[PDB]
Parts: sequence; structure tokens; C-alpha cells
Amino acid sequence: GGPSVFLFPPKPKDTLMISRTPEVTCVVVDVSQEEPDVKFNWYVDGVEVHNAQTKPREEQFNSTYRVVSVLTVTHQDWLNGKEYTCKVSNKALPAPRQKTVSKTKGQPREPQVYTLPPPREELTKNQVSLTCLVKGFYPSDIVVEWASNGQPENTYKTTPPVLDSDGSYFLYSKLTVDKSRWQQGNTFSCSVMHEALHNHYTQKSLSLS
Amino acid sequence: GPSVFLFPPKPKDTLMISRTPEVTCVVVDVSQEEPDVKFNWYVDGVEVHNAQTKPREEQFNSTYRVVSVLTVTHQDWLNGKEYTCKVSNKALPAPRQKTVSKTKGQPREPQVYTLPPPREELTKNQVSLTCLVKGFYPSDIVVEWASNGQPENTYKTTPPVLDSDGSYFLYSKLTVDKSRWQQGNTFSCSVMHEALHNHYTQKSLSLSP
Ligand SMILES: *[C@@H]1O[C@H](CO[C@@H]2O[C@@H](C)[C@@H](O)[C@@H](O)[C@@H]2O)[C@@H](O[C@@H]2O[C@H](CO)[C@@H](O[C@@H]3O[C@H](CO[C@H]4O[C@H](CO)[C@@H](O)[C@H](O)[C@@H]4O[C@@H]4O[C@H](CO)[C@@H](O)[C@H](O)[C@H]4NC(C)=O)[C@@H](O)[C@H](O[C@H]4O[C@H](CO)[C@@H](O)[C@H](O)[C@@H]4O[C@@H]4O[C@H](CO)[C@@H](O)[C@H](O)[C@H]4NC(C)=O)[C@@H]3O)[C@H](O)[C@H]2NC(C)=O)[C@H](O)[C@H]1NC(C)=O
Ligand SMILES: *[C@@H]1O[C@H](CO[C@@H]2O[C@@H](C)[C@@H](O)[C@@H](O)[C@@H]2O)[C@@H](O[C@@H]2O[C@H](CO)[C@@H](O[C@@H]3O[C@H](CO[C@H]4O[C@H](CO)[C@@H](O)[C@H](O)[C@@H]4O[C@@H]4O[C@H](CO)[C@@H](O)[C@H](O)[C@H]4NC(C)=O)[C@@H](O)[C@H](O[C@H]4O[C@H](CO)[C@@H](O)[C@H](O)[C@@H]4O[C@@H]4O[C@H](CO)[C@@H](O)[C@H](O)[C@H]4NC(C)=O)[C@@H]3O)[C@H](O)[C@H]2NC(C)=O)[C@H](O)[C@H]1NC(C)=O
Repeated sequence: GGPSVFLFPPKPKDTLMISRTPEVTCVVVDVSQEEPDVKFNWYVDGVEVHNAQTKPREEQFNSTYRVVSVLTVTHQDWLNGKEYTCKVSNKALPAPRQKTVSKTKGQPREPQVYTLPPPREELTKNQVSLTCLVKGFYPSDIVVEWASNGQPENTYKTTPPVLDSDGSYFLYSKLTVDKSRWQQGNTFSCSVMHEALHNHYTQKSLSLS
Repeated sequence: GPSVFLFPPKPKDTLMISRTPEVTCVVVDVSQEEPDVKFNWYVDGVEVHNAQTKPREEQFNSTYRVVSVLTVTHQDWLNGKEYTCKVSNKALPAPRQKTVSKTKGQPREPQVYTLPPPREELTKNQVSLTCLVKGFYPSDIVVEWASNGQPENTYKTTPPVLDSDGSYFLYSKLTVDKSRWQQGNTFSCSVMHEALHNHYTQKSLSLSP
């Protein structure tokens, strides 16, 4: 039971947000200490690449080694459907262990986004919750965030994706705001980024009417 | 050697008079060399003997798996009693034990708010009614719908999500027909949680105006 390889995809935030840089990460574990120097080979649609940043053999608590390599991807390359292979070689193993990862397959379904105001029985309280329903999207990789009067917010929570009755997912975002600022005529904005949208972004608005 | 895992009753079982809640003791990794296992059950440090120990399962790993189920009283589980499963073998240097009890913390009753379908959703034949349930501790809860008294089969609920103040929240979504929403049919979101009166509350919705 020697080396074990695990390949992880980039984070949806990174793939969807232009200014970021998404990464694909190869993790080798249980590298035992007789022969602990491991060599990485990276392939993109079967073409070798060499621009990954391989880390040095970190130690572990179970007196095993854990080596990591990070390959930079370009946004459109990941969302075009290319496939990323990590082939890992170590002196103590029969034939190099390999793993591939690529974008979740299935025909992309675009999310419908809706904004829900506070219920009637919540106005008695000091703070009110605005709701953002995001439903009908596939794949499940999604980013949702709020912003009020042009500039961001931090005070919000988003449920994990929930599989719906028809192979699509949905989620809810919640934003706690002060009833004073809600009923004094301020606009809030729910914004979602997902691969199937126009410019990978759309946003709905909410404001007392 | 073996491994013991003690699992608590399901929340539905505890919250519902009709159901019967159970604590489940699982033992894994029991070698075929000495494969006979036995259970002692203690409740608040008092030995019970009314458990239902099953025969010893076989497993693919070339190991065995034994299970023992103990019935509990609804009120007993909700009073904070502690449930100990003491497992002894022959290849065990000494008996292993696990204990389990209610999630400790100060119970906080949930707030239930019903939400109608958004402005821009009403162009479709199908319409989403949403239950917001917030500010409850612990996370163990059971949410279900009904319309005009009759149970619904077609709703999806979020996992519990931790909020900024240690309490949890969740959202439940029932999909019904535009026709039957516009038809002044009342729907009802009901929630069962230990911190409520009668471990139950219900808030309803319909085309109010
Ligand atoms: C020695 O120690 C090392 C490290 O120590 C570890 O960390 C410290 C904190 C300790 O306290 C301990 O917690 C722990 O020991 C151990 O290294 C760990 O080893 C395990 C297995 O040996 C790794 O595997 C994990 O497995 C699950 C699920 O993944 C697949 O593999 C399972 C096989 O065991 C299988 O049962 C699953 O079903 C699943 O199978 C996959 O299924 C899909 C289906 O869609 C299929 O397509 C795949 O082909 C199939 N793959 C198969 C079969 O191989 C999971 O728990 C692990 O991923 C995450 O695990 C943790 C949860 O987040 C987290 O620790 C990890 O970081 C990882 O999270 C991701 O990390 C990357 C970068 O690291 C990051 O970019 C991501 O954002 C992040 N994601 C999230 C959500 O956080 C993993 O798949 C563990 O990964 C591995 N952990 C580490 C840190 O190396 C070692 O086992 C010990 N050895 C011994 C002998 O004890
Ligand atoms: C032989 O095979 C058996 C079984 O085969 C298994 O299933 C088949 C399908 C295979 O294909 C494989 O998938 C798999 O091998 C193997 O036996 C299994 O072995 C593992 C570990 O050896 C057991 O692990 C699981 O453990 C989690 C929690 O893990 C605890 O320990 C971790 C470290 O070991 C630690 O990191 C965790 O945090 C956790 O530790 C606890 O943490 C809490 C934190 O609050 C703390 O309070 C505790 O004090 C602390 N305690 C300890 C000791 O660490 C456990 O939660 C899992 O239980 C449920 O979830 C599984 C799915 O993830 C599910 O399969 C289980 O059946 C179980 O399901 C529950 O069942 C009850 C009643 O039956 C029901 O009421 C629940 O609703 C239900 N819930 C769910 C979600 O299913 C899990 O147990 C496995 O239990 C164990 N046996 C199984 C899976 O039957 C064995 O390894 C194989 N042999 C070899 C050599 O490998």
C-alpha cells in the first residue's frame, strides 16, 4: 500500500472570476521513507506541460511523506472541457500512478435567480433577512454574493447546492440587514456567477416597493 | 483490533410520538480468529438488557461487522440521558466502550417564516414556495409541508447551515402549480424541533390578497 494520488480541480471562484488564476492540484500521500523523491509529469489533452510548481516533500504525522504539485490553468481552457493529467513516479512503485480531472460533464443548465423580501411577520424584529433563490442550475459549481448600493457585503450565508427533482441544483443565500436601512429605501443586489450565464454573471435587485 | 461507533436516534424518531427512536452500536474490524462479540448496555450508568443484538455480518474486507440496537423513550432521549455501549471480544486487550447523548447546548426555538413566490417567477406554470427556518439550536430538526391538511410528497430541504450566532438555519422549497397557487389554496410549512411547544409549529400561506 504505497503512494496514493488524488487530483483536485480548481475552485469555482477562480475559474469564473477573470482576475483570478485557477489551479489544478496533485496530492501524493503515504510516500514511505525508503524511497521518498517523487517526479511529476503534467499533461493537457495529451500534451506535456512543464509550468507546474512542485512543492518539496512535506512531512506528516503518520511518519509518511506528502508531496504536492500545482498546475496553473487558463480560465477558458478549464471551461472548454480540457483534461488535466498528473502522472506521478517514485522509486518504490511498479508502474507510475496517474490521474486525470476535467470539468463536470453534462449539458450546462443556466440558473434562474430570484430575490425574496422579508416576510410580513419579520418586520417586528430589528434585523430582517433578504433571500436569494438560485434554482435550475447545472453543474453545481456556483458563486453567489451580495452587494448593497454598488459596494459589497460580507454579512451573508449560502446553503450548499441541493439536488432538485430534475437533475438540476438549487440553493439559497441569506443576507441579514438592519430593518432601518431596508425600509429607508435602499437597494440590495444578489449576484451569481456560473458557467452557463452571459459573461458568467447575472444579478437581481431588491428594494422596498 | 475492532472499532466501535455509537450512533444516536434519528431526529424524526425522537420528535414524533408514533415512531420509536433507537441508539445503534456498530463494531467493525473484528477478526475471524476470535470473532464472537458481546454487548453490555448502560443508560445513565444503569445496565439495561432489552437491546436487539443482530447476528454477526460478513464483510468484503474479509472482516466481520456486528450491530446492536437499543430502543429509547422519546422523553428519555430528550431529557439528556446518556447511552453507553460496552463491547468485549477476546482479541480485545480490554473492552472498548462508546457513549452518546443529546447534543448539549442551550436549546433555542426556531423561527419559521413562509415566503411567497417571487414577482418574476409567476410567468411559469410552476411556482416555488419557500420556508425559512432560522435561529434554532441544536441542528436536529424535521421540516415538512402540507396543503389543505393533506401531506405533500414533493419538497426539498437544505442541510442545516451554521449562522453568525451559533444557531442554525435552513430553507425548504415546495414546488406547486401556478393554477393551484392562484386558486387561493392554503399551504402549510410545519417544523418539529425539541425547543418548541409540543415540538411542533406550523405557519401557513396562500394568496393573501
Ligand atoms: C497519513 O496522513 C495523511 C494526511 O494526514 C491527514 O490530515 C491530518 C489533518 C490528519 O489529522 C488526518 O486527518 C489525515 O491523516 C493521509 O492523507 C489522506 O489520505 C486519504 C486516503 O488515504 C486521502 O483521500 C481522501 O478521500 C476522500 C474521498 O476521496 C476519494 O477517495 C476515497 C478512497 O479512500 C474514496 O472512498 C472516496 O469515495 C473518493 O473516491 C472518489 O470518488 C469519486 C466520485 O465522484 C471518483 O470520481 C474518484 O475517482 C474517487 N477517487 C478514488 C477512489 O481515489 C476525501 O476525504 C479526500 O479529499 C479531501 O479530504 C479532506 C476533506 O477536505 C481534506 O483533508 C483534503 O485536503 C481534501 O480536500 C481538498 O484538498 C485540496 C488540496 O489539498 C484542495 O484544493 C481542495 O479545495 C480541498 N477540498 C475540500 C472540500 O476541502 C481525499 O479524496 C486524503 O485526501 C489525504 N489527506 C491529505 C491531506 O493528504 C493519509 O491517508 C495517512 N495515511 C495513513 C496510512 O494513515
Ligand atoms: C470492512 O468494511 C467496513 C464497512 O464497509 C464500508 O461500507 C462499504 C459500502 C464499503 O464499500 C466501504 O465504503 C466501507 O469500508 C469498514 O468499516 C467501516 O470503517 C470505517 C472506519 O474504520 C467506519 O467509519 C465512519 O466513521 C464516521 C466517523 O468517523 C469517526 O472516526 C474518524 C476517524 O476514524 C474521525 O475522523 C471522525 O471525526 C469520527 O470521529 C468522531 O468524531 C465526532 C465528531 O463530533 C466525535 O464526537 C467522536 O467522539 C469521534 N469518535 C471517533 C472514534 O473518532 C462515522 O460517522 C460514519 O458513520 C455513518 O456514515 C457512513 C457513511 O459515511 C455510513 O456508511 C455508516 O453506515 C454510518 O451510517 C449511519 O448508520 C446509523 C445506523 O446504522 C444511522 O442511524 C445513520 O443515519 C447512518 N448515517 C449515515 C450518514 O450513513 C462511518 O461509520 C465505518 O462506520 C465502518 N463501517 C460501516 C461503514 O459500516 C471497514 O473499514 C472494512 N475493513 C477494512 C479492513 O477496511
